[PDB]
Amino acid sequence: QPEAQAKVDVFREDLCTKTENLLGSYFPKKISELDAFLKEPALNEANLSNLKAPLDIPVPDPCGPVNCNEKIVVLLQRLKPEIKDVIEQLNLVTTWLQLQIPRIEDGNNFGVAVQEKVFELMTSLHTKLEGFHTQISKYFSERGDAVTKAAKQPHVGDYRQLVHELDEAEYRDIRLMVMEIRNAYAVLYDIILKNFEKLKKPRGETKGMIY
Amino acid sequence: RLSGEARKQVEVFRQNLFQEAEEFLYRFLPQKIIYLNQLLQEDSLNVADLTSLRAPLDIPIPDPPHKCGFLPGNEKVLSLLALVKPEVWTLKEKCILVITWIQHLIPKIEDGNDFGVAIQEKVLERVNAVKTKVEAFQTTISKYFSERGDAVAKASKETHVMDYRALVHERDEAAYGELRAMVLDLRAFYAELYHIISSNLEKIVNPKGEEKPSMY
Amino acid sequence: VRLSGEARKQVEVFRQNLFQEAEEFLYRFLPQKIIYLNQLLQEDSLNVADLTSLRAPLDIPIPDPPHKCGFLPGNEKVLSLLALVKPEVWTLKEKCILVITWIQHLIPKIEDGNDFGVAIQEKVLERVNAVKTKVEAFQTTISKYFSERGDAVAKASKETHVMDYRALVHERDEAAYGELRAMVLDLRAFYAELYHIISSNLEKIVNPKGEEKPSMY
Amino acid sequence: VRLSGEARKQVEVFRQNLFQEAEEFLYRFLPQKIIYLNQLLQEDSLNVADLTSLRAPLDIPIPDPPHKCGFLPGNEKVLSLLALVKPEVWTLKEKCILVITWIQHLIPKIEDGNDFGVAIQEKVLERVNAVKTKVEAFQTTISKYFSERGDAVAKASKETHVMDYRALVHERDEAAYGELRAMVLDLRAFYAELYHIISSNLEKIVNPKGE
Amino acid sequence: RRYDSRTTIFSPEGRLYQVEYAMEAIGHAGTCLGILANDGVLLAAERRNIHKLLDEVFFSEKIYKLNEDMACSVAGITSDANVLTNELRLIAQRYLLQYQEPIPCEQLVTALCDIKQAYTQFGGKRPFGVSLLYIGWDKHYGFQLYQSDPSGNYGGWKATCIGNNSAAAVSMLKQDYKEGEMTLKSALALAIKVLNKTMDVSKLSAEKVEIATLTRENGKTVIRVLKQKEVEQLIKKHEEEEAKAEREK
Amino acid sequence: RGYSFSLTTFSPSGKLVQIEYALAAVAGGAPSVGIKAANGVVLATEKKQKSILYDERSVHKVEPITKHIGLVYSGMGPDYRVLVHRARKLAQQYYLVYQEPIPTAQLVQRVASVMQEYTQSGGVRPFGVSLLICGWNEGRPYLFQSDPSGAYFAWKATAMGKNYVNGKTFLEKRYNEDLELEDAIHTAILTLKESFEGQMTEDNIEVGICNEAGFRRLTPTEVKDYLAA
Amino acid sequence: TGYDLSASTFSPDGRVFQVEYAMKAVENSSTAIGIRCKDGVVFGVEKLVLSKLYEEGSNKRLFNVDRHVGMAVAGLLADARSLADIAREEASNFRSNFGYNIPLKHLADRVAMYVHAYTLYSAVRPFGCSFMLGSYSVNDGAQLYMIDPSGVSYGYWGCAIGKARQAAKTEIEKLQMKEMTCRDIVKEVAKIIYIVHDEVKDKAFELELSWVGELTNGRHEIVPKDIREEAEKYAKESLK
Amino acid sequence: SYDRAITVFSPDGHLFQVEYAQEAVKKGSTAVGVRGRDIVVLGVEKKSVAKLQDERTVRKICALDDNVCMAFAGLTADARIVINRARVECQSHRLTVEDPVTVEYITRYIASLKQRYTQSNGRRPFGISALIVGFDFDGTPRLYQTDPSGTYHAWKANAIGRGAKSVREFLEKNYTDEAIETDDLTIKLVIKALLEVVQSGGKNIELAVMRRDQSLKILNPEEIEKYVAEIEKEK
Amino acid sequence: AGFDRHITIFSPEGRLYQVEYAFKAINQGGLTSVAVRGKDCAVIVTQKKVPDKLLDSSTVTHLFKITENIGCVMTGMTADSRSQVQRARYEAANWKYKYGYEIPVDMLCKRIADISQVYTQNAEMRPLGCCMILIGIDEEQGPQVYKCDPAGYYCGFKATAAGVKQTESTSFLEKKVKKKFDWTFEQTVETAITCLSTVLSIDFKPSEIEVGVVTVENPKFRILTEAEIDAHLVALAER
Repeated sequence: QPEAQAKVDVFREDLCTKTENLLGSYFPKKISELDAFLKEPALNEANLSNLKAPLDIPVPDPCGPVNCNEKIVVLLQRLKPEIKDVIEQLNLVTTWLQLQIPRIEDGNNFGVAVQEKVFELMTSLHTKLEGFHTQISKYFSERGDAVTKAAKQPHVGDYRQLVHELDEAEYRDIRLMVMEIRNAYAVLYDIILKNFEKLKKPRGETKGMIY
Repeated sequence: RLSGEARKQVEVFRQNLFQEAEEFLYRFLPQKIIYLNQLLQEDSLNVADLTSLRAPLDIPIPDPPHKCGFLPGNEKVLSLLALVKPEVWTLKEKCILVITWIQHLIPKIEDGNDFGVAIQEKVLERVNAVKTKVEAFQTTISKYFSERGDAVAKASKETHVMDYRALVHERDEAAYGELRAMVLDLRAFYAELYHIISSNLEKIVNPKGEEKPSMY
Repeated sequence: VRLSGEARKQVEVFRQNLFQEAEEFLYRFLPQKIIYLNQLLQEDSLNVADLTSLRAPLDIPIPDPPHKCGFLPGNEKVLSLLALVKPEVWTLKEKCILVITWIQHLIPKIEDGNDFGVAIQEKVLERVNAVKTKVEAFQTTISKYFSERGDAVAKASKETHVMDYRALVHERDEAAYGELRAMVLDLRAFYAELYHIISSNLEKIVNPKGEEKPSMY
Repeated sequence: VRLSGEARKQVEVFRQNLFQEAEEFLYRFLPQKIIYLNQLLQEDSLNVADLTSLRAPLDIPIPDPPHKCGFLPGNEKVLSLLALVKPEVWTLKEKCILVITWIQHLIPKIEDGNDFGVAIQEKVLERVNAVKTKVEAFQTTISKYFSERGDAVAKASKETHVMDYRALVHERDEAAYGELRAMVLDLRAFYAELYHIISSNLEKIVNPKGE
Repeated sequence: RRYDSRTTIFSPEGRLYQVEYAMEAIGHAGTCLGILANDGVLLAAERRNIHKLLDEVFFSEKIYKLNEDMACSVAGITSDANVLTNELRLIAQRYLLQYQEPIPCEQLVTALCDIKQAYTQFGGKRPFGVSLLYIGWDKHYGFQLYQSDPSGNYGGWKATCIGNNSAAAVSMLKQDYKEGEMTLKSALALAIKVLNKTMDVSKLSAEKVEIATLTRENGKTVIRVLKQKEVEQLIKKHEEEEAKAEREK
Repeated sequence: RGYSFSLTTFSPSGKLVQIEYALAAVAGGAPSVGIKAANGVVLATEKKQKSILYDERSVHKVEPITKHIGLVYSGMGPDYRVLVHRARKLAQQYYLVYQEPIPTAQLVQRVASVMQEYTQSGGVRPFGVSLLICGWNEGRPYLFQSDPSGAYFAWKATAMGKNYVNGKTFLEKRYNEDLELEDAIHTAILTLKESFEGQMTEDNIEVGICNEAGFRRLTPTEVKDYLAA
Repeated sequence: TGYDLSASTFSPDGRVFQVEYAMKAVENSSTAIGIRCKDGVVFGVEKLVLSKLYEEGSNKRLFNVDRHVGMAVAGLLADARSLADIAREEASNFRSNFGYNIPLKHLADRVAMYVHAYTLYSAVRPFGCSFMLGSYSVNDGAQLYMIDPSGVSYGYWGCAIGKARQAAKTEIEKLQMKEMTCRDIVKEVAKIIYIVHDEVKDKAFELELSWVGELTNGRHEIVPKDIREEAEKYAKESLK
Repeated sequence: SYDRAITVFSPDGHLFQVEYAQEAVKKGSTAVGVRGRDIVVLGVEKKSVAKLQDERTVRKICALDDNVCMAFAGLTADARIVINRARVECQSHRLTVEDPVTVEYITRYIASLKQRYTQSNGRRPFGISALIVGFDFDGTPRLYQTDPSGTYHAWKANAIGRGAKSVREFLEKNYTDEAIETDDLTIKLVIKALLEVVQSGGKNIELAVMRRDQSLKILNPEEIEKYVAEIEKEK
Repeated sequence: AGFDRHITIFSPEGRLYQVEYAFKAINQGGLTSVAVRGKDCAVIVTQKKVPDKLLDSSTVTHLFKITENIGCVMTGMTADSRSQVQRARYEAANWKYKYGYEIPVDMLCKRIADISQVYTQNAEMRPLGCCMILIGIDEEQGPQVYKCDPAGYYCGFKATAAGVKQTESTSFLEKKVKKKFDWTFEQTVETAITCLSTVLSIDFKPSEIEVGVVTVENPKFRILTEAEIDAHLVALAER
């Protein structure tokens, strides 16, 4: 039925335009923005003693409400949109590349292999970024469980240290996530730009006419 | 030795599967693609600032040194879930149908002239992959309620810890983002199914091909 | 090995029973089950459109902001549909076991070549083992439903103030209904796929090595 | 894809900064880290001979045969060793990310042949990823020390009758000291191995497809 | 695993898959057609090359004359086709040198088919990826149409088609062809009909087909290619007849 | 798979894929253009040189097989010379046998037969070159193409090499059968002007023409005069 | 990596690795050295005695490829004997056609080209032998040539082949062969071979020597046993 | 593993490509042969007319010489080559020894050719088995069979091709000295045997006879119709 | 892949990667050769590196004489170079025998190059991993410089280089021809030596380089002595 192909071709034309605009403008701009955030003073702090947040838990010889580290929370609040955005753009380009895959044929499988390699790196990036998204979620739960353990056992000293160390680890992980999202944008742009001819046109327009 | 009833029964099942496959491929896929595009255009899926979808939690903050009232779930995300969940189940059903149609089209096993069979297995692994992803999405949908209920119960039990309250809000935010991504990839999956099937349809329906001159 | 006449009789009895039962199953039982599952999914109960029809009351006393929970029944719709489905999944697992054993007894002596027929036998064995694993997954998830719903209602009664557990109980019921209709669809599809593959490749399955050669030896 | 002038400038500055940072890391920072880890290994605290010396005092009342627990602090020695080693760990993870993205940017367009250069590049980045996963495992163990010691101390305080929990706490401290010393040693080893591999294969890494 | 290589290995179930893969190639080729009539025999083919900037310098792109008394049309690889036609012409002229009589049609077909079988059997060379129709008149059996395949197997056909949509062509010819009742004009009309059905182009261009007829006039065979005006008249007549059949309903 | 590497192996779906790869080798070759005018036929190709150090007079991409035949190529330079020597030899054999200049159609048939002869044997590779063979015989112009496959076609005008599809579209837009060669050379240089990615000069292109006189390579001064427009 | 399987192949970085693998063959061999001085060329070989059972004057690695030239080999002895047959055939053909004794440079070139033929083709492996050739003629003078498995040929004032090539080469380097005479050079060749021989790894060796020069009237010949014994005693004395 | 080259033996010493060619023979149309006391009858099934095809071009039964004929089941082109080679050998033997070929001589030659193609790689076995019939100088009927392997065996009666197992079981049951007594009985026996495996009786069998000192006669379709009618009526 | 490892098979992009590897084999040697043409002379220079003192310096050479008036310099595998040199000498002598006059430099290059083509088309043998540069004087055309490569390309040149520093050397020479005023014999030799010394950074001594020249006055190819080479070298340093 040609109407279905017409609608799907409208969708694929929209995808091609969106992906081309993505590579042209959004990926470079986001690389710039993310390195700007990286060089910001907040993300790189000389002493994590400043990063340390107070625990108002009593110490032995019912506790007042303990609070999240505002530093970590603000850094996470600016980070999380970046993770969602990069995952969305990765999904867009992944779908675009999957649509460009040609009809399966015995010959001229080169160009299909190029798409396969680029798809492999896209899959790897997807895995790592989903891991980042999971990490942001589990940080709050781990900190909460640690402070609750501390409240249940005020005498145990190292639970305070567990809370503080979770905060410091999340800070360092946040800056590493910013670095990796930047580098993910860059490597995706580089690979697709270099291989764009085969990615867009795997088989090639050439027809031999041996027949 | 098939009975007439047995042969008629398998024949009608095969024909109904084929007609359902054609109907889905050429009608359902375009309609669902445009419909999911409309959902993505809809403002509910396009919420910009997730502080808006943050829902109030009325657990009493403890005074520095009694029972929490009914604490509701977040209306926005549960409504978005009500929107997306039928579509996910529908896609799983249709991908199962595609798998069955391809498997019925797989021919008698013979050596040689196996390229059509290879095409069939390749499209089969692709549809199985989207089956894996959609059932994973179903599992995420199911786990959201349980994890948020555990989070809010923990926050109530330990009022002093506010990390659990932040966790409840964070779970709501992650659920909204995951739901938007789910709708987006449902559209992508329908389109990819159409693309692979339409592109390789000739070999999928007729793998071995036309009967040969028969050297014998 | 030396075999008594009684031993040979017992083995031949098992063999002939397996062969005749496989023939009867694939020729007669499979079409019957295909149409039975087809009409069952065509049944109105499996095609419930408004899922709020399925959700059942949980009489958990909502906590007023500042006594006990009565017997909380299982969802009648879901348990009735499960009562329908469970015979079918166990039956399919039994029949797939029968098909596995039939093909395995048809596997010939190991030999260096003419292994294309045994390759076909191995491929159909791969498929039947795959559907066997799938039906085992169905069999475990049906129990997972009951255990999970019981835990959910216990949590909801214990923590009345949390409403997410109540929403979870309703969601478990809805997801269970979706899984069940997909399940009956898959059961019918597995019966049909077994029929198709076995019928298509029966010649090489029953006689893998093939007819006797002219014997150049 | 149409390249804006600003977009071209952004991608160019990213590539320039990345390559500059790669050269700087390989030739200036990396030997400085190797000598730093050498002297840190030479420090007396990190080569304590008798591990029973760092056995911490765990003051919980022995139950009288047939009252309350004071504050129990963590082991200052292992905490200080953690304060030393943890920056080095996260630093190596960051530099590993830098090397990975640098290599990936040096990977050329996909072509049918002359692929031994890209094979070498893939081998090197595979080793670098292995180094990164080992480093992440060190981070996991560093996080685990606090939670494990807290669980053990809490269990000993809750169940004072059982002495094996106290012995376990002391064992956790000893194992932590050993693991941290091993971390410093293998951090130095990872830095040196990265230098060796990259310096040995630099010509093909920077220029895989011949000229 | 793979019993499809080297054209000399019988696969299990005893099939030569290289020759089958070669038979797959002819299906891509431009459709060629041949019909046998009481007074003559014709060859009609679809000139698959329809590039605008191509010149019709030759006698015909697909139709070849092998001898005074026969011709052939080829579907498959053009290079192997050229080789086979050269071999055919040499075989015919060798027979004429030896016996001083024209080569019998079946004998020429049999000789080339022996070559094609030989290329299958020996290891190094590939099978000829060609299938071609032979038309000729011989004193023994009169007008004859023959088909050959890459396998080296040939048969005699009253009417047949090779190439793309050959199954559709044969299905149409089965109902339409009247045994013992055809004349060259009716066969030409049938050829135009089946070509219009098979060819994707809605209107047969009359530059997208080449038709040649073999007839015996004054005791000498004449192989003639219908000129563009003649085939234009034929398609006009077919369009008029089909429209009138349409107009009645 | 195995079909990719072998030359005597039909792939599934019946493709001799090594030959398609040789055609891909042709496509990478430099642009070449052929236009058959009413009174002549022009062969043109770019002779872009890596450096000024190259001496243009040393080698030519346009070669005469006979007095009235000449050809140009797109693809592998060594293969071109193997077959240009073989073509000259075949033409001289024809002249010895028949004492007449060989027809262009016959020559292209023979060289295509050679090219086919190479494809069959596994020990050899196909010629990674395609040719445009132009000639004037019987007071008529001729233009032909011969591919690595061993097949030949007759073109009013065509292009090979890089961007051959776009060049062919430009030609079919610009082509008129009534063209004289004075115009046709202009059209040919324009067809190449589509695809240089450089400022064409007398050295960077090589062009030749055939007519009743015979084939000739018009000099650098001549092509400068034609380029001036 | 399938590049190293055949000699027809090239590595992606432009290396024919089968030839290098064949060059590694000779290093398995016991050492052999040849030194050229004013009077003539002296050859020496460290022929390891694998068993007492083997006869003396067997497994000879010093061959006479013509009356005026001698050949010393390291690497596979079968390939070496075959190459010696080839060289003898080349010398005989040269005499038969051109009427005089073959020049050593030309003989080295021809056998080197014969060797180089094998590196190209896939059907046949490179030779597993590296050999030295030496001659003296009053016209040409003293000439020493070495041919590797590749077919590279060069003229050496002093040369070594086999396992201990590098050590033998430094010992030869500190010799000043150009001024010296053959009857001293035999003693120094014995010294170098005794030095490079490893007593621990190699149980025992029998020094095998030859020379060509004016003292022979330009005929390659095995050393007289008295001179062999004198050189061997000198080598044992110097070894300390 | 061991099935890709003709030369290589397998463990347990099976040459499998020749077995695959013997399997290829099974695909072919059925053929049957029977030795009557004074007749040898050779019957072959016909696949289908296709309604636009000329039956004369396709003939499985062929005469090598005046006194010998063969039928084949297997690759048709290979059969054509083998038939031509055996014919030229027949005429060459008559040239060399001034005597007509014996049936065992020609089946030996055909077997030797097939064997020659099996032994060497770079050549594939002829994918045919043949049924050679003739009358020797003494006048005794002779029936021989050949296969791709190159072994040849005399048979009182045999079948080759598809359904050979079934029809030969039928023939083992039916064949006896009584049936061979009459020439018409021999023809009817082979017709019934082919009827055991064929879609339709008269249309799909091509049958021929050789008498003691007469050339091959392909029975007319009317004669075959009469014989099947006589066979059909008796049932 | 597998599209490499055999010369016959084409890549899916039709590139024949094996010959391209043979081109790398030339650079594996670590030596460079330069050839530059002049109005009345043509010169070839190349590095001469003696790995061991024991090697006779006279024997090692990359400059060979194909015939009395043609000289070549080979870069690549020494053995393949010597074999191609022998084939060139045979081709030149056979040309003289058949056609009665000395082979032109262009025809010699063409013969050697088409031989290299038969190597790069037939399966079993491998392309010779060497590059040839031929210099001679033709009466009609004056001096000539030509180069064969493993592929079969044989183009003539005003000036060229081969080896590891080919790109640097041709960049240097391209500038010098662009500022074209002339090249007499001394300036030709100086240009060659300056190109080689600049790209390598060597600052040569007479032993390290071997130079060969042809001139219209003295057509015979001659390999200059160490004294002549030092005479040219000192003149370079003085100015």
